[PDB]
Amino acid sequence: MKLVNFLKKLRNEQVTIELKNGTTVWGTLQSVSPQMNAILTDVKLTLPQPRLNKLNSNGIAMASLYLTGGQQPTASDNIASLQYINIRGNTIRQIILPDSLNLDSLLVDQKQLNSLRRS
Amino acid sequence: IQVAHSSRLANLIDYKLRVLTQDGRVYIGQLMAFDKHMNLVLNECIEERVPKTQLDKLRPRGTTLNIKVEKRVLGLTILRGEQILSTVVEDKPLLSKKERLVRDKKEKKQAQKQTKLRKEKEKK
Amino acid sequence: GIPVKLLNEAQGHIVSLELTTGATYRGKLVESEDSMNVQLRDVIATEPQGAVTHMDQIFVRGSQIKFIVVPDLLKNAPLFKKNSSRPMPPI
Amino acid sequence: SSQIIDRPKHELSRAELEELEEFEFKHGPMSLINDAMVTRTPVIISLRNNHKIIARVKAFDRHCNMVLENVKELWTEKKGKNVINRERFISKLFLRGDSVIVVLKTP
Amino acid sequence: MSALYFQNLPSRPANKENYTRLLLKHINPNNKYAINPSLPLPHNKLLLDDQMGLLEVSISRSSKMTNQAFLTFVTQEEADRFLEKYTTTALKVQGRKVRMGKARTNSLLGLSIEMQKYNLDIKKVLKARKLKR
Amino acid sequence: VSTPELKKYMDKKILLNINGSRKVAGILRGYDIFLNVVLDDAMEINNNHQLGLQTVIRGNSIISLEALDAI
RNA sequence: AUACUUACCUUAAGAUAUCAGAGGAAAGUCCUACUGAUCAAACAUGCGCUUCCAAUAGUAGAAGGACGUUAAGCAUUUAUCAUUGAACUAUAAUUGUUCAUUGAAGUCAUUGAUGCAAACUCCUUGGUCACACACACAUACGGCGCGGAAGGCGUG
RNA sequence: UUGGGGCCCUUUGUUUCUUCUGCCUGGAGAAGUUUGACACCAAAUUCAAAUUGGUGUUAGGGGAGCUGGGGCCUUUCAAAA
RNA sequence: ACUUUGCUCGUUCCCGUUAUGGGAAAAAUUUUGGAAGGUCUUGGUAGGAACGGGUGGAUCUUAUAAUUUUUGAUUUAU
RNA sequence: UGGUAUGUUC
Repeated sequence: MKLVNFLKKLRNEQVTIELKNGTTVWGTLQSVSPQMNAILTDVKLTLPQPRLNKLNSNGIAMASLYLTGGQQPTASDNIASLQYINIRGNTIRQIILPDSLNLDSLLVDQKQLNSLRRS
Repeated sequence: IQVAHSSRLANLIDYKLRVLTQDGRVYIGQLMAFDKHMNLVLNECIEERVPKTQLDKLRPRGTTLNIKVEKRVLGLTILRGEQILSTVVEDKPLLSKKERLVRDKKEKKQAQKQTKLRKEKEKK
Repeated sequence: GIPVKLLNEAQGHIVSLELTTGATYRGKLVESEDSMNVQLRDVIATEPQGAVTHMDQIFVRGSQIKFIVVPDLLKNAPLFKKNSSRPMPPI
Repeated sequence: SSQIIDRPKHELSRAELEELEEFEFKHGPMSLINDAMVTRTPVIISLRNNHKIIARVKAFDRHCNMVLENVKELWTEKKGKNVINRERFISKLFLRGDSVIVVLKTP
Repeated sequence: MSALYFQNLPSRPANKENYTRLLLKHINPNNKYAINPSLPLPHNKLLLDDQMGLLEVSISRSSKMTNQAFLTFVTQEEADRFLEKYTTTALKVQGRKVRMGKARTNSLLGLSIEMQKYNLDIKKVLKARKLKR
Repeated sequence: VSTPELKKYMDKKILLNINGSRKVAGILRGYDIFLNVVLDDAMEINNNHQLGLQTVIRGNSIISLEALDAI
């Protein structure tokens, strides 16, 4: 069992990848590499403010969003809408999956089932 | 600019990338090569960073924000993959896809001729 | 892979590398490794808050490197060629 | 059994590798997560960014990455005197394994 | 309600939303709409597109009339005041100067403003069916 | 994998920055393939207090290792 | 070029789309110029598909730069630490202030740095194509000239 | 074949496919086109030539045949009604 | 569902008769598949097939979650 | 059954 082979099965679905910065990437997912290198397409990077007034946020990730090139210049919040982002795998903390997909079809490892039938 | 939906980092050779690193710095340059560890080689990449003084203009509240960005110029650098965080595409290649095809067929011809020559020369 | 081999092309030429601490170093590249350990010679060293000194040699562990800047002619190196044909290797 | 555990993994055959993975998940430290996968009891997982999730494990993995359903994330945020408890409900979630610190099986 | 007529505009912008916003920048730079891209433009069917009187633009792709366009304004007077803004100095969009004059026929949206100041639509649609003949 | 190329730095005085702040200077006696290094008569440069007769440093924590001698 | 002399080497394994069905060498294996379904690649080929393609009826303009000038622009802010002696204020071991002496380090800059803003000059880039100098439009606008660039989707 | 009009020549090594002849009162002439030719780089013999080792170039447009694909039309055949 | 039976309706033809029944079949129409021909367009024009190996390179799996890249010390924290 | 490298001889 490697859950990366689970995650490769998704391949056309709106996910939200929450990275270790705090930045969250919402978008249609294309392929996933065997090191969890997500490639999303129609993405909407955003950085959630912490709802308490005095607390700032990540400052480095503010710089990273502006420097992507996609921040809307009139925009109030840190959002950056950009076609084609590519994400190196060690950055992903968690991936918010869609509500609709059935886990009990997808989590069946074909290779584990293959060996277990064979042996 | 629109990028093909099934375009992996092997397709995007000679496009102009926008690589983002962990310390908040953006590297912009023509992509030359990549590797298993995802460490790029960028041809005319120019580093940019947001200074700590300009940074509080990014914080959520004029209409458009204006950020003076400290940029250094470096050329033919190799990045290290450990630092890379995400890459975005900025500009298409110089040559068109058709014209790129023409160049590749030409180069295959010339290379095959040269190794045919080197073989027949080592025979005599 | 190609980037590590490009670093091997640059031996004996002035390279500039910035470490992950923030320091910058510019000097001749004497030796480099497959792990990216580099040894610079006659090196001008800029510390993160900006002080510059001169070092005779330095060995940096390649894990600490952010980037390396090699000479600009090496874009014409032959390892970047896509269409290339080999002479049928011997026994 | 014990001999495959003690031997270095570069020597072991492919079937021995698959056998060792089943053995370490059945009789091991990650066996805890496995029991909560099968007995369908919630677990409390404490992450590296100081968030605590309460969830049920739908599948888990060698690196302790786990697919979770009915995820509830709890966190607190503080500046000076001020502190706020924030909580969020997510239906289905993938969790990469490197963030986890401790996983507790709820009685 | 009087629509101005413009000749000698550039015919390569293509998309109407892009064409209206670029024109409207060359009309009144640092407009509200022109300096915020990805705002919706108002569609005002029988919300001023721009203050100081500008109500809609109306272009077509019909190969008879490429470069010509029609700006309709709020009232009869702003139509004459707009010519006053030029003050005998020609406005230029891109590299070409735009000759402009009040139209030989008032705009349809202008007729809707004056009539409110549907039988007309019946007449126009019957005109269209007669021109389809 | 491959041992680092420090055969020329043996038995010479050397200054290396442990982590990002500490700076330790000693005589290099041995090295490993992780760039562990053991140097005799170390001192921690700031007054600077000596460490001990024989120290090893985990090369995870070494950044750079310039040599304060001939080579 | 030959030849001879040495010196340094002479290796991680495995695999080549998936699922189901028929056949051949009760469990599984292997195979089938076998057969379905899915996937992926190439090549043709289309969509009233979507975006973009620069004055000459003129001396322009668009996109991106400048590691360009005005420019010492305009407004703020920075330039060591320890020891000893002397005067000095003082609630005071002398905390404050000034002058000299020994030692220790010390990126250059102060015409700098940082904040703000404007004018000007110049570089690269492009169909500077063809037919037109035209009264349109509510179902809002014949998207009914030839190409090119880039994607989306479909078929073979 | 000759003349006239328009536009272009920065084609800057004056058409840039190569060589050779050649040009502004002109847009031209000869030979050649891939196991080949041509241009250029580096050396050392003690100038040049010689060779060995290298990097490139061999193009753009139109036509006839031959052939892959689509759209539309005709005929003929089969099953769906 | 198959087989026999008369009745009612019916695309086309014939007959008993034009009440209606009997018999025949798409031979008239359409859609689907294929062959040939015409027209218009768009692309190619010097290599291609088959066999082969102590042949190169991509992708994938496993060593590999244990200091040198991807299974967390850069949300500045108490 | 090899490769690269080195220098000598002709």
